[PDB]
Order: sequence, then C-alpha cells, then structure tokens
Amino acid sequence: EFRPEMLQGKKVIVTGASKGIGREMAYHLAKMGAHVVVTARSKETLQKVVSHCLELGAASAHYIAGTMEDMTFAEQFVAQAGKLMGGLDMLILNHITNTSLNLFHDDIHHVRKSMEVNFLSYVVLTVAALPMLKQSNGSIVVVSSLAGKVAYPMVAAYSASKFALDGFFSSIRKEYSVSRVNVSITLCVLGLIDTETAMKAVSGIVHMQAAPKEECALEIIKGGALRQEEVYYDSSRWTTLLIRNPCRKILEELYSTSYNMDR
Amino acid sequence: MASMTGGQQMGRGSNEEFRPEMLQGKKVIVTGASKGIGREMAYHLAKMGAHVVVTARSKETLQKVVSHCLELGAASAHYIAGTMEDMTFAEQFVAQAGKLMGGLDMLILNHITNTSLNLFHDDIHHVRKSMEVNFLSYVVLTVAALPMLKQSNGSIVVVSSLAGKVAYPMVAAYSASKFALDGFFSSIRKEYSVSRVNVSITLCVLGLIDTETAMKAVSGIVHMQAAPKEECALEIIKGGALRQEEVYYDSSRWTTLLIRNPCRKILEELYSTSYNMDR
Ligand SMILES: NC(=O)c1ccc[n+]([C@@H]2O[C@H](COP(=O)([O-])OP(=O)(O)OC[C@H]3O[C@@H](n4cnc5c(N)ncnc54)[C@H](OP(=O)(O)O)[C@@H]3O)[C@@H](O)[C@H]2O)c1
Ligand SMILES: NC(=O)c1ccc[n+]([C@@H]2O[C@H](COP(=O)([O-])OP(=O)(O)OC[C@H]3O[C@@H](n4cnc5c(N)ncnc54)[C@H](OP(=O)(O)O)[C@@H]3O)[C@@H](O)[C@H]2O)c1
Ligand SMILES: Clc1ccc(C2(c3nnc4c(C5CC5)cccn34)CC2)cc1
Ligand SMILES: Clc1ccc(C2(c3nnc4c(C5CC5)cccn34)CC2)cc1
Repeated sequence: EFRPEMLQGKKVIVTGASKGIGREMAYHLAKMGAHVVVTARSKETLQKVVSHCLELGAASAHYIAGTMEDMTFAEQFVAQAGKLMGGLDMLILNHITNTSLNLFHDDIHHVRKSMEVNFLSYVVLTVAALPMLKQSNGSIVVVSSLAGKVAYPMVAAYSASKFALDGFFSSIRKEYSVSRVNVSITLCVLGLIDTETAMKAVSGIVHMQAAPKEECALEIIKGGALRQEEVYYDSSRWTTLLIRNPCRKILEELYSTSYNMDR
Repeated sequence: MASMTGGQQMGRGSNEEFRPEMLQGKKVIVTGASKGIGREMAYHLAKMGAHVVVTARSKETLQKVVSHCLELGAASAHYIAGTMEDMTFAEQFVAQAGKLMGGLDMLILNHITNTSLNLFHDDIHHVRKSMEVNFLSYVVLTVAALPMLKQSNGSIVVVSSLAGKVAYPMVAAYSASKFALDGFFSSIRKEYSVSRVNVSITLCVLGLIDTETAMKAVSGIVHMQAAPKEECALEIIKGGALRQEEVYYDSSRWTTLLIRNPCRKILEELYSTSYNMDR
C-alpha cells in the first residue's frame, strides 16, 4: 500500500514533463516533497512547471531543456540532473515524438524517428542513469500504452516503439534479477487519457471514455514507488480484466530453469 | 499449354489443409536464405515448383542455394546479394526481384543482424543495428513489395521468436526488435482489413531451432531442446500459404498451449467497434 511520504526527499527525473501526464507527475512529486529535474524541448514551458513545483512544495526543482532525438543530449542530461540533485532514486521515461492517428503508407522517417525518440533514447537514458540507480537501489519507470500490449490500427510506428520497450525492459529485468542489480523496472500500460494531445488526436476517430491525467500520473508514481513490474490504467473494467497476460508469466517461469548466466 | 490452362488451387478446405501445390508457380522472396531456416525455406519452395529470389550478403553461399534450388525443381531461382543495413538496397532489391519473376506472391522476411547471448551493459550500437536490420528493413521491404502484393492478393511472412512474445534474459536488443515486428505488422493487418487490402500477414513465433548459428550462440549458456530447421521452414511456408495470422513452432508440446493470448484477440475485437475510419 502506497503512501505519499515514499517520495519525500527522493531524487526524480521526469522526461516529457512540459505538458500532459509528464507535467502531472512533476506536480504530484512536488506535493510529495521530492527533488525533481524535469525535461522536454520547451525551456519556457519547463520554467513554469519548475516554478509551480516549488510552489507545491518540491524539495528542489530544476529543468534542462533539449531534444531526445539527440542521444548526446540524453546522456549528458542524466549526468547534469544527477549532479544537481546529488544522485538519483527514480528515472521516469515518459516523452514520445509527436504522432497522429493515420494509416501507414510509406513514412519510414516517422517509423525511424518513433523508434529513436520513443525507444532508443529510453535505452540511452537507462545506460546513463544505471550507476546512480545501482547506488540508491532505485527505480526505472517506463511509460507505455495498451497499444504497446495489443494491436490497434492507425498507430503502427508508435505501437512498434511501445512493443519494443516491453521486449527490451522485460529482458533486462530478468538480467537484473540474476545479476542482483536491485533496480526495479515498472512498465505502465495506459488506456485513453484526457491530455490535450490525445483528445485532439482521437477527435471523431476514436469513441472511448478518457481517464483523468492527474489520477493517471499518480498511478504511474505509485507503481514505481511500490516497485511493481507493471501498472495497468484504463477507464474500462473490461480492458483492465483482459489486458493482463497470466500465461506469459507462467511461460517465462517454466523457461527460467533452462539458463546458466555464471559468465 | 500454360496459355490453355487455368483455375485455382485454393478451394474448399484450402484455408485449413495445406498441399505443396499451393506454392507451384508462386513468386516468392526469401531474405536471409544463404543459411539456417531461410535456406531450408528456399529448398522447400524449390521442391514445390515455386519461383524464388533469395537474398543475404554472401554472393558465394547464395550461388550454392540457387544451384541446389534448380536441382530440387524450382520454376526459377535467382539471388541478389547485399546488406539489409542499407535501406536503399532493401527497396531496390524488391524491384529487381519483382522484375526477375514478373511479380510477387509471397514476401518472406527472415534475415537478422549477427547477435549473441550477452547481458546488456552499454552496447547502444547493437540496440540500434538490431532495430535497423531486424525491424526497419522489414518495413522498407514491405513498402517496396506492397504494390505487387496488392496485385496478386499476396502474403507477407514475418519470422519472429518466442523472445518476440515473452521476455528472456541475454537477448534485450534482439527481443526489442522482435516485439516491434508484432506491434508494427499487427497494426497494419487491422488497417488492411478496414481498407480492403487483401494481403495476408503471418507472424511466425519460433522457439529454439537447430541452426548452426543458434547452436553456437546457446552453447554452455542456454540448455533447451532445439526443434529441426527443415520442419520449422515448412511450418512457416504452410502458415503463409494458409494466410494464418500467426504460426507457433516449438519443441515443447506445452509451449504451444501457453504461448497463445486469447485475451489480446478479444480485447482487440471489443476495441474494433470504438472507431470511425470513414476518413
Ligand atoms: N494521453 C494518452 O491518452 C496516452 C495513452 C497511452 C499512453 N500514453 C503515454 O503517455 C505518455 C505521455 O503522453 P501525453 O498524452 O502526456 O503526451 P503530451 O501531452 O503530448 O506530452 C509529450 C511530451 O513529450 C515531449 N516531447 C515531444 N517531442 C520530444 C522530443 N523530440 N524530445 C523531447 N521531448 C519531447 C513534449 O515536450 P516538447 O514538445 O516541449 O518537447 C511533451 O512534454 C507517452 O509516453 C504516451 O505514450 C498516453
Ligand atoms: N535459430 C533459432 O534458434 C531461432 C529461434 C527463433 C527465431 N529465429 C528466427 O529465425 C530467423 C532465421 O534465423 P537462423 O538461425 O536461421 O539464422 P542464420 O542461419 O544465422 O541466418 C541469418 C541469415 O541472415 C543473413 N544476414 C545476416 N546479416 C545480414 C545483413 N546485414 N543483411 C542481410 N542479410 C543478413 C545471413 O547471411 P549473410 O551472413 O551472408 O548475410 C543468413 O542468410 C531469424 O529471423 C531468427 O530471429 C531463429
Ligand atoms: Cl486507435 C487507438 C490508438 C491508440 C489508443 C490508446 C493510445 N495510446 N497512446 C495514445 C496517444 C499518445 C499521446 C499520443 C494518444 C491517443 C491515444 N493513445 C491506447 C489508448 C486508443 C485507440
Ligand atoms: Cl535466453 C534465450 C533467448 C532466446 C531464446 C529463443 C531464441 N530466439 N532467437 C534465438 C536465436 C537467434 C539466432 C539468434 C538464437 C538462440 C535462441 N533464440 C526463443 C528460443 C531462448 C533462450
């Protein structure tokens, strides 16, 4: 059972924190009295989030503006965020490249950019953050979608990148377990959320109930704090009932006796 | 006689029971067909009397596969050597292959970058290369092949792994790329359905296979029973011919029982009604 005091004085990074779910997470963490370093490209919007974080009661609040298309920025950002806070307890990976609901035709540039920003930068951020997270027995929080677990039309490139996060981070979770790296990994599987971006994107195309961004942001933080492997958040009782894959976990365990990693 | 001949091999029960004659005279591309499962698929297709265009980097190894395909009874057999790290090669290969056969019925996406079983530390170059070769090139080959496949009401065959459905340690990069194939190709399958593009997509979920590469990779690290490459290759072709959405092939009779996700399919079918794609 979660308590807001679990985040009191914790050193947290939040990516894609200038708006939407990312901004809501920064605000929640501020209220809990955490140290926060927020990122996104817009320096001006990050300034207002930092200012409001300090008002809400953050132990400290900083921003570092830049693009996650730049893997050098991604790497340097973590070192700089760690130096400002004097360490790192939680890494919240939330940013995505701009997308829309459209049929896929021939836009390989959007497929590549989606893999680079939505996936490869998450791997770069993890590599850069792991020494500090190993020191604190910290947490990695990976923001995904229902579209990163089941198939949906009109989001092929996006779905690929979210599926890749599951493949990558679920594999290293098993590796951390055997190599006794006490860094938890939480994959957050979210349904439709009432962010400005999502509401504009689904308008007249998707007829679904949207869940509130404030509660969504809190459920992500809760999962991270509780070191839960996965978080499932959706407005529908039918979605939450069916989204889980109990057989996958059973399968992985039956195959867990087939390895020797003493090398 | 060919000008005086006509008809269809795909009638009653052809959606369920496979016959080697379903591939007779079919125009098939096989990527990563110089060795392993890919080579076995080329050999099976040759025996079925299909037209084949095989690819890999090694011109010398592709020459031997082509020669043996012609011996086995392929209607035609050609090779185009190159690297799938080059997206210009991937695009141009499909056009050149289509010209050699006078069209395309089946696109078999099987190649992968060289990988090993290792714990992930900091090799971002291997994560990028895995995404580029195992995933992005598959998308480039699909884009280049789709006009010909639409013309023939063809098939796309995507070779994946159990590691592209469940998590395994020591294959983080590899698994990331195989999971991405599922996300990408399962989404466009739903798109093809609404936009009435009659091109089937088969995702093949394979367990450990007795290929030289896999046997060397797992040596002293992974102790699992390996399935035969010859039978594996045939099951992939069968799934493609039958237009099955997924193929599950593993040594364990139990894996086949658990690997399927009925909940995913139901969730997708319930969310299908929530759209408006009249735009
Ligand atoms: N909202 C939903 O319905 C929904 C559903 C499922 C999953 N999710 C997941 O929830 C997360 C947040 O979504 P959201 O709706 O809150 O999105 P959002 O409001 O559009 O915010 C996206 C954030 O990413 C940043 N960003 C965009 N391009 C970037 C780049 N190249 N480099 C660095 N940062 C970049 C944006 O800031 P700048 O443009 O200033 O950089 C912004 O802060 C995502 O991971 C998404 O997959 C959302
Ligand atoms: N074997 C298993 O245990 C296993 C298990 C599950 C799934 N699978 C899947 O089965 C498929 C085939 O695996 P396999 O074990 O049969 O592989 P394999 O015998 O090692 O063959 C890989 C093929 O890809 C080619 N290739 C390598 N790098 C390439 C590049 N840069 N550009 C173009 N072609 C390239 C190789 O030829 P060149 O080196 O001459 O280029 C070769 O023909 C893969 O998709 C694999 O993930 C295999
Ligand atoms: Cl057709 C369809 C596609 C995707 C979705 C869902 C979804 N996942 N990410 C998003 C975004 C991201 C912020 C961009 C915007 C809108 C919906 N999203 C799972 C809820 C619902 C329906
Ligand atoms: Cl630990 C572990 C990781 C992966 C696997 C499986 C697997 N998938 N692709 C491969 C390869 C490809 C030629 C590289 C080599 C060896 C095993 N592979 C599912 C059987 C089993 C155990």
